[PDB]
Amino acid sequence: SKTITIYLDHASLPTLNQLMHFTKESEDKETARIFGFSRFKLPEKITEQYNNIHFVEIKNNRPTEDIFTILDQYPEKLELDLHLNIAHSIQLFHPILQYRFKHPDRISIKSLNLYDDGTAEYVDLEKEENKDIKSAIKKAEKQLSDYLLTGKINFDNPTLARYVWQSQYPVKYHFLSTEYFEKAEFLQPLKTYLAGKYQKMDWSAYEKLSPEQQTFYLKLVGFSDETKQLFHTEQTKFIFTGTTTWEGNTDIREYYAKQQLNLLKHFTHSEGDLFIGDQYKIYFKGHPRGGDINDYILKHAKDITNIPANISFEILMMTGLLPDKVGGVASSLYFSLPKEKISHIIFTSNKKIKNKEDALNDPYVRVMLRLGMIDKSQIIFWDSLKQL
Repeated sequence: SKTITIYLDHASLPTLNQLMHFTKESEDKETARIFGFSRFKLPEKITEQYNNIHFVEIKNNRPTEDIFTILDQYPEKLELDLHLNIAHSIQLFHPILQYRFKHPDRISIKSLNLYDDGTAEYVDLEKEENKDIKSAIKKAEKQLSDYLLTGKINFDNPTLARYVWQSQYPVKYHFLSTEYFEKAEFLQPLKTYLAGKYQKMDWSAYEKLSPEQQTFYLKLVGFSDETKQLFHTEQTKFIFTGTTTWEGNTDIREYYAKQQLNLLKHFTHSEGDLFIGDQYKIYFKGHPRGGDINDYILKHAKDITNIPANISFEILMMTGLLPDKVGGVASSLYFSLPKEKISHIIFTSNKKIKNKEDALNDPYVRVMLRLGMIDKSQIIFWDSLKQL
């Protein structure tokens, strides 16, 4: 037997957890790894330490058949440790199933770790509130068993099908919101079914890591020392969440920049409606596609620390660098935040949201309200705020 650890994600959150797993297994330079990522590519100083390290292209929603060529290199009996994105598991998994069929005697799936894409999974669960969950589970267990025998992808409820891997394999689930599964009454049959097999995405894993392993982790994910230091201070920290443009009545990027400069001031200036107070050090986390908009805000905002595009909120979480407060333009990252860390979330107009009432109906917003991660006073439509 040779164990092969296989990491697959096209999004970014799973990738970041999967790399944390790799960091913990980091001493082991022997076991073969296949890295099937869309975003992250790994430093040569790290990869060249590992003598059985392979990389596979993720085209569409799945690994390419390059993965067949990679596994052809290992003619031993093989046991695969799969790590997968929860929402896209079936699609990510299928090429591995195909390959197993070609070598049915010689290759097996030792285990699965499954990780939340993001808010997608929850938005999706929310669409199933009216179903018979207890019966849907038994159905999927059966359909999954057919699927592994045949290769035929046929599930009556694809969404719930994501959570029934334990009928086939040793499995472990990593959730953004363990509270959702606990408080959603309709899901109690699923909660009960998954007991023992899930845990909350760990922001503390990083502090547990030995100094050596942490440095290992920051290298993997792109976190420079220079930018790591920006968070060294013991001063409490507020982060403004930037955006690009929205359905203002104009194409002029500099309009949207100025407006956000206004929104920022509502947080930072004592005259602001949303004044957070003088305790916080102010950071800017601009959209990666921000460009000249981000240039503009950094130019006109005083006393503000910029955070580079490469440093997502997800990385901050995974390194225990969540700040004491977050506020600004509405995005689904807020789903991931603890309730104590959310000042105000501001919705800009697009085609679904034209007003606060619409904002209150955005799928991820509604669940956050039910879980009480925010109150309606924290939802603000951008139009309602004056000019300073």
